[PDB]
Amino acid sequence: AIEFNIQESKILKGVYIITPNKFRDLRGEIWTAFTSKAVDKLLPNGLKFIHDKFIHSKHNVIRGIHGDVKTYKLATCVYGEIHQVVVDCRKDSPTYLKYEKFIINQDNQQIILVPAGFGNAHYVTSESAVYYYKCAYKGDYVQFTYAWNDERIGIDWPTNSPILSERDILAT
Amino acid sequence: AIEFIQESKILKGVYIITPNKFRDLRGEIWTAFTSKAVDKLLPNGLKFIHDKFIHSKHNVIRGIHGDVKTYKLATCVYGEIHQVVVDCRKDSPTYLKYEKFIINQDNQQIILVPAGFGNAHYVTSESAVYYYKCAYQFTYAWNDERIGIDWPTNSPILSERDI
Ligand SMILES: Nc1nc2c(ncn2[C@@H]2O[C@H](COP(=O)(O)OP(=O)(O)O[C@H]3O[C@H](CO)[C@@H](O)[C@H](O)[C@@H]3O)[C@@H](O)[C@H]2O)c(=O)[nH]1
Ligand SMILES: Nc1nc2c(ncn2[C@@H]2O[C@H](COP(=O)(O)OP(=O)(O)O)[C@@H](O)[C@H]2O)c(=O)[nH]1
Repeated sequence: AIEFNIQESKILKGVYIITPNKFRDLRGEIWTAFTSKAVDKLLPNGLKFIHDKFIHSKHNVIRGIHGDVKTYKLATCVYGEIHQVVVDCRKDSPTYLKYEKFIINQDNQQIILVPAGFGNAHYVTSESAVYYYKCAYKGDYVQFTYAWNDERIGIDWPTNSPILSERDILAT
Repeated sequence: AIEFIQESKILKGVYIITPNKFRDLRGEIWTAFTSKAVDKLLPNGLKFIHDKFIHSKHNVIRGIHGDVKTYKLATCVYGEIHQVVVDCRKDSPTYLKYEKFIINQDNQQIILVPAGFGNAHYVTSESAVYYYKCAYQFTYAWNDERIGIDWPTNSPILSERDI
């Protein structure tokens, strides 16, 4: 019943694309985004996802590009539609500053494992969207941000005028 | 800063967990769970291991479902629900008593539902996304007279055919 298609990315080594099964009917849908047994095994030895976060964002909002050298993330969209972007920011990688983009919605329920040393970002195409992500990292008690349109990455976003700040959304 | 926890004053074992949120006109950012803050509430090193979502249309009811082993952590991450917890431990002094919570983005209560409790929710908004975690069997009718839950409707969608 509860199953995962787990595929390594075709272009960015370390990135996994995880698609769950869903029970769908006219009342709605039921699905499992994560189990420890199926998904924590993808992390390095003895690391586990320990944090669950949600970002509810309006139409045309961008979040990112954010990352660091320690935090692994697991990300999807549980309401509406996003364009989810992962950027390889490991300077020694053969795919350094290359990216992969995923259009995630209820009919394309990809869940992206974003490794340490990758930038993370998403853009909301629907009226609003709820972003869901899990976090895993060593060391609890104690980092890079790239501009959404950084020319060196050259991300093909579905807009040229996204909302980046509170002051931007007053205009719309 | 990421912050959270109150024990229910009617059902022993039930916790009501409210996170803080950063809010602005673009929307909301918040943490529903950390292992350190929330897994400590479970017995004997048990941990939440499962994450599930239920997207349901307006007027749908789910429940009342439970068992004697599964602990749950439940909230609503889009829209609005009425979340209900029912003590179904036969030896409990509050057996078949319930507690109800109206959960939406301005009232982001996250309910820890212990083993031996029935779980249910009803969707008041156009649609809702229910989020719950599981750590690890009975089903009661939504309108069971012995429980007597004050639901905000008398004609909920209970099956596909009801649509
Ligand atoms: N309560 C709570 N607050 C949080 C959480 N996560 C982040 N915050 C708080 O929410 C505020 C905004 O968070 P971010 O927007 O993630 O901060 P940032 O990474 O510095 O913002 C950068 O990216 C934005 C686009 O995503 C840019 O618009 C901005 O200029 C900057 O480059 C910060 O004050 C941060 O402390 C959480 O889980 N819970
Ligand atoms: N693929 C998948 N199916 C599930 C999951 N949870 C429950 N189901 C199935 O969805 C169907 C409906 O579940 P049920 O509890 O009977 O309905 P409800 O009372 O309306 O939630 C059943 O046939 C279950 O086996 C899940 O996490 N993933």
